[PDB]
Amino acid sequence: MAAKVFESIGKFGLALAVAGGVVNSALYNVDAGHRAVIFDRFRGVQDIVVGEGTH
Repeated sequence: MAAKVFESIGKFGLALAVAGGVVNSALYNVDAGHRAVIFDRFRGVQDIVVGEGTH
Protein backbone atom coordinates (compact mmCIF):
# COMPACT_ATOMS: atom_id res chain seq x y z
CA MET A 1 0.00 0.00 0.00
CA ALA A 2 1.13 3.48 0.83
CA ALA A 3 3.84 2.24 3.13
CA LYS A 4 5.94 0.16 0.80
CA VAL A 5 5.80 2.25 -2.31
CA PHE A 6 6.44 5.50 -0.52
CA GLU A 7 9.35 4.05 1.38
CA SER A 8 10.88 3.16 -1.93
CA ILE A 9 10.02 6.68 -2.96
CA GLY A 10 11.99 7.92 -0.03
CA LYS A 11 15.01 6.02 -1.23
CA PHE A 12 14.37 7.34 -4.68
CA GLY A 13 14.12 10.89 -3.48
CA LEU A 14 17.44 10.96 -1.78
CA ALA A 15 18.96 8.97 -4.59
CA LEU A 16 17.70 11.49 -7.10
CA ALA A 17 19.34 14.23 -5.13
CA VAL A 18 22.61 12.38 -5.16
CA ALA A 19 22.34 11.48 -8.81
CA GLY A 20 21.51 14.99 -9.80
CA GLY A 21 24.56 16.15 -7.93
CA VAL A 22 26.84 13.74 -9.68
CA VAL A 23 25.62 14.76 -13.09
CA ASN A 24 26.05 18.36 -12.09
CA SER A 25 29.58 17.75 -10.95
CA ALA A 26 30.11 15.90 -14.20
CA LEU A 27 29.56 18.92 -16.39
CA TYR A 28 32.16 21.64 -16.85
CA ASN A 29 32.20 24.76 -18.97
CA VAL A 30 35.12 26.40 -20.69
CA ASP A 31 34.76 29.99 -21.76
CA ALA A 32 35.81 31.33 -25.11
CA GLY A 33 39.47 32.03 -25.61
CA HIS A 34 40.21 29.51 -22.93
CA ARG A 35 41.35 25.94 -23.25
CA ALA A 36 41.23 23.18 -20.71
CA VAL A 37 43.81 20.52 -20.05
CA ILE A 38 42.43 17.51 -18.30
CA PHE A 39 44.51 15.81 -15.77
CA ASP A 40 43.69 12.57 -14.11
CA ARG A 41 45.11 11.92 -10.72
CA PHE A 42 45.82 8.37 -11.87
CA ARG A 43 47.23 8.90 -15.35
CA GLY A 44 48.42 12.43 -15.09
CA VAL A 45 47.75 14.99 -17.78
CA GLN A 46 46.34 13.82 -21.03
CA ASP A 47 47.52 15.10 -24.37
CA ILE A 48 44.14 16.15 -25.60
CA VAL A 49 43.31 19.80 -25.17
CA VAL A 50 39.66 20.66 -24.89
CA GLY A 51 38.23 23.71 -26.60
CA GLU A 52 35.37 26.04 -25.69
CA GLY A 53 32.03 24.58 -24.79
CA THR A 54 30.42 22.39 -22.19
CA HIS A 55 31.86 18.98 -21.75
